Amino acid sequence: GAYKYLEELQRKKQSDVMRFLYRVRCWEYRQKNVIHRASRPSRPDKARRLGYKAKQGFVIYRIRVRRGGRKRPVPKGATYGKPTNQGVNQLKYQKSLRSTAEERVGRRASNLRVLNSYWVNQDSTYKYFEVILVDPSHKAIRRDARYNWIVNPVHKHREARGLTSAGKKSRGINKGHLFNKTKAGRRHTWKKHNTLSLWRYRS
Amino acid sequence: PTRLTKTRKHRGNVSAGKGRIGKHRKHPGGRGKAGGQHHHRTNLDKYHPGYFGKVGMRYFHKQQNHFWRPEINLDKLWTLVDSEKKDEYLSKSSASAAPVIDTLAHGYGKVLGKGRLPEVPVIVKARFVSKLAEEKIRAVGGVVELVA
Amino acid sequence: AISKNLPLLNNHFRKHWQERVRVHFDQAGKKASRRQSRLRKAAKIAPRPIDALRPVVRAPTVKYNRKVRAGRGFTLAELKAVGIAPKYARTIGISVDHRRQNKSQETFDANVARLQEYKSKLVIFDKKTKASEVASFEQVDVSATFPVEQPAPESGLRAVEVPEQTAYRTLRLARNEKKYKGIREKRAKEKAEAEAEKAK
Amino acid sequence: KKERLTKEAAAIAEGKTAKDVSPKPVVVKYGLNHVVSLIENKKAKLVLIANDV
Amino acid sequence: MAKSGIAAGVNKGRKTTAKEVAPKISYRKGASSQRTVFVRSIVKEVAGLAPYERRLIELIRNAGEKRAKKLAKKRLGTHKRALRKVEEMTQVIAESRR
Amino acid sequence: KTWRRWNVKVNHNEKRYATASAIAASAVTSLVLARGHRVEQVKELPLVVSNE
RNA sequence: UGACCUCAAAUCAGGUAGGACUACCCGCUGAACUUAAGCAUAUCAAUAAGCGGAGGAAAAGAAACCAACAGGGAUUGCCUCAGUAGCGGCGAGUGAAGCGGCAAAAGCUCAAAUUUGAAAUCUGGCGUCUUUGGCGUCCGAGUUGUAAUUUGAAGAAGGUAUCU
RNA sequence: GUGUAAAGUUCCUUCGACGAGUCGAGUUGUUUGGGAAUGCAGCUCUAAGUGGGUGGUAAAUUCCAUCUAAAGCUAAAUAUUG
Repeated sequence: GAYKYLEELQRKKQSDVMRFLYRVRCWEYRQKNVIHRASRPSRPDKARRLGYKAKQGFVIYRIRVRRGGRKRPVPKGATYGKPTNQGVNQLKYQKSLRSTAEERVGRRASNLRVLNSYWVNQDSTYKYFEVILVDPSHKAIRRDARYNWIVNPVHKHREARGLTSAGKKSRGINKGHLFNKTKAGRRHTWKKHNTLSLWRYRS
Repeated sequence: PTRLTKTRKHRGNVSAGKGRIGKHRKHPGGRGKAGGQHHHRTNLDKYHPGYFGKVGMRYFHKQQNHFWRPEINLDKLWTLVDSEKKDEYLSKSSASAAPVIDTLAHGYGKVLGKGRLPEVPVIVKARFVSKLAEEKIRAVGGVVELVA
Repeated sequence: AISKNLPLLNNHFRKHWQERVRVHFDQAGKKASRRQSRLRKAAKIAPRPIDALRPVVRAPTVKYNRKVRAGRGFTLAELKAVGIAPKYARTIGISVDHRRQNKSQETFDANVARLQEYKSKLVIFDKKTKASEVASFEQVDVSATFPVEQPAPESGLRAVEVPEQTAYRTLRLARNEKKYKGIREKRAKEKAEAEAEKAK
Repeated sequence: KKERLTKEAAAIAEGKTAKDVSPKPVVVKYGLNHVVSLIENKKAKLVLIANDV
Repeated sequence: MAKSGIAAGVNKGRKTTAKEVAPKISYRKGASSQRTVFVRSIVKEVAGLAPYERRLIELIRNAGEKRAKKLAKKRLGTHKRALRKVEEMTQVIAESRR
Repeated sequence: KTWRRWNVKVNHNEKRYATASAIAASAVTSLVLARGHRVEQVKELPLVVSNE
């Protein structure tokens, strides 16, 4: 079908066609509200890959997020501590801009569940994301055996807990030796390794 | 039990055994290994020489399973022979029929050559042997068979 | 702070350790409740065994080569050799592992024999089976009925055969060959190209 | 389609395969994936593409 | 058999009777297919070349193989990827000479 | 604090030693009497009764 | 005279979110006292305070894993590894992982495929019934793709011996 | 039970679609036991198809081993000053 062509063409982001489309769409998205509803995916193939279905109850929001690092919000740059903690600039947020996009969109549409999200476009001041959300109260979702799972309350605001793809990426939730500290949760691992386990018959 | 401690015997005496001049204090001298190069040098130099400095090369990601090789000497080698059949083996062993001692299956990596063997042929299966261990095994008419 | 001839210690108690002290007062209570959970699980599905049949596998690393232990599941090839589909095998008390393979014949044969032994004692009920036949069975412990058994170490009498080269010399030569293999191969390649290039 | 299915259900009552009662359809193909696959298999004789997608 | 049977040296380890292993389908991941070869050729026609890829072609045409590789590594990041990109851009040139 | 030591380990062999010693001491009339048991009208120790 | 796309309005039909609790849980943000017998890297500590989000557990989870063996085989926890490899004004300090024994064990789902001889899919209104829903019907959603079919352990399309 | 249905099982042939501002690279900051750089994040660059990742000393050349990312669900063993 056409989704394979769509996939292969979006990988040519520096081609003349894709560059033209990115210019035009960046201008148009910049002309709208910071968060707005998208009538449809601008990348239907990318939405399909991430679990979106053209059903009632699937929603798309476009959001615009400021680029760059995280300036320390201390008044006049005074940190009141040791010189190792005097940095104000060149500091970085530990979450991605994709996660911030997801969280702000989920906060705006508080009745929906954030399914996933993807990058759509970019300039020097903003990155643009489209967030796929699912309505858990819609019967087309509740009667869908492939999407009942997100109706259960353990998925309330999963994007705020780092349970989306971007969130699990930023949490370091991966297998292997490169993720020893964060494999099962960084703070859980730290607590496990800093607990004094004492038994009845001490060894 | 607290009733056996000297805290019970210090009751009634002012300083609890800590002295009137010294006056048991919080941390005179520092905490832990503080001052090991300055005012505790006389202790570390006398009792822990070699403490400061680097020696040798680092080993990133050292897996101790690679270096597993428990040793068994020759004077302890016949303890791996079945106890109920040791005495029969010590008598009837010959070049035609000698006991087989699988040292790896008993948890040993290298056969070393301390001690003396019975002048009795044996077949020793080992991952590694020393030069003298194998010379002593061959002298009693035995053999070392390398395994992995 | 450092006084007398004593060992130097590493007591890692400089954090707020007392907020993370886990004392296992509930060891006996957890033992008892664990036993009760185990009885409930067994009584729910009797006479079907509570344990799936597990394979026997070699423990990894040069330190545990000698030992053999229970694996996670039988490979697809092993189940193929006894004519059981993995989807079907999972429903008759056999564990499957799609990840493990059989490079060598020894473990494969051990697990095929183990599967055939379990398969001979299996009796699969159906609708025609009445409760009189079902009550004629006792819930066995599969982990004990088909235990993981260590191969016996070689022992007993065998003929002594003494090679001319000692074992120590063999080990030394193997070490030397491994140590200088690369440089000897590079030297030989250079020698061959030199004496067959100018000899053109 | 409802009328055709009614006729085919009448035909299956008579014992026929319901494929003889209905002629082979000759219609317009649509759907982007379907038409792309038809083009890739050299089955489309003519493709009309919208200019405002 | 396959191992030397001893604990030291080249090809050390215990001898075992080898059993032929049926390859897993996951190991076919890098293989190309008719579907992806076809789709990628049309997308190349529609999309064209990237700005750095045109720059690479000029360097290759001007006999700068050493120059092109340094650019391709600076762009793609690694020397292994730069080698494949320069080879791909020479094949593009080789297909424009007819 | 609750992480005081409450249970104490005893070597299994020593525990069995003491159990055997106590069983043996149960057959000494002087020990049973010093122990406080009103056993003066039992003709012999150990006292063994039938299985009924 | 009507479609479509995009964007609005309504006290439109029907829903949903907010707030509370704190012991455990998932993240963000984030010190200093303190130790180093001073102190700035370090330490306290990836802790306290601050902010966002849950559940009866949470999280993790069926390998882009561990290994280097004769190989293991989702995740989690315990014992051990180990106060070790390592990190560290290589000072004070700090510090995991593989293997091994055990507790518990359970596996799977999409996207990428032309149903194309028939959008086979679904929300809603109305009616009716035996009502956590069924049936009928009519709008609507949907071809910029809703069903069936496949998930790499495979699998598909043809042929194939028949069996369970 | 509408089971000429659904599913599995043997063998042959032709195939076998597998996730992109992502992987990866540089640099900056933070963090880690991770040490010519463990993870995370920002910015710049930006892929491929037996390709890609990993193989705890930076680099090029040659192999080998092992998985299959950039999409998703899932009880139990575990925690519990409410």
